[PDB]
Amino acid sequence: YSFKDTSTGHKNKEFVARIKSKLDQGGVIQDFINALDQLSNPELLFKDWSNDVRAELAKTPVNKKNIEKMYERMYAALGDPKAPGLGAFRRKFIQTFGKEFDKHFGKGGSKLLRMKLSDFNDITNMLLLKMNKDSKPPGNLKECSPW
Repeated sequence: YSFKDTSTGHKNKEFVARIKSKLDQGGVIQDFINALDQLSNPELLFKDWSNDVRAELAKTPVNKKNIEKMYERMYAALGDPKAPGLGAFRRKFIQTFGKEFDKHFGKGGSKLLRMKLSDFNDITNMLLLKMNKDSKPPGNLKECSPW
């Protein structure tokens, strides 16, 4: 939702606030929505937000807000220590993309500056290849998916 502080936006967002309070007692349906989000998306997760970033990078540098909103996806997915879901191959991928991410793609998060040129598809491709090869199917006995 994206509507303003108007006399209707006030009462409508107040109605949203009361229904939002009415449901998921203890945040357990949100725990399912999270657990199956964060685990279940294979290596191919990278390919998706990467070409989304590719499309969004053709925009003017004022798109830095959307750039950050796209970085935070993968960040909450991978970079955050003890990330929600605690995936098995998720752990493997974040372990394989720690300092490697810091070197190239995020600079600790400070890559947000360089939105002028869109060549980064090269880094995307070189990552995506080597993760496609020697990739692992999610473990046939699912016990490596703790939630």
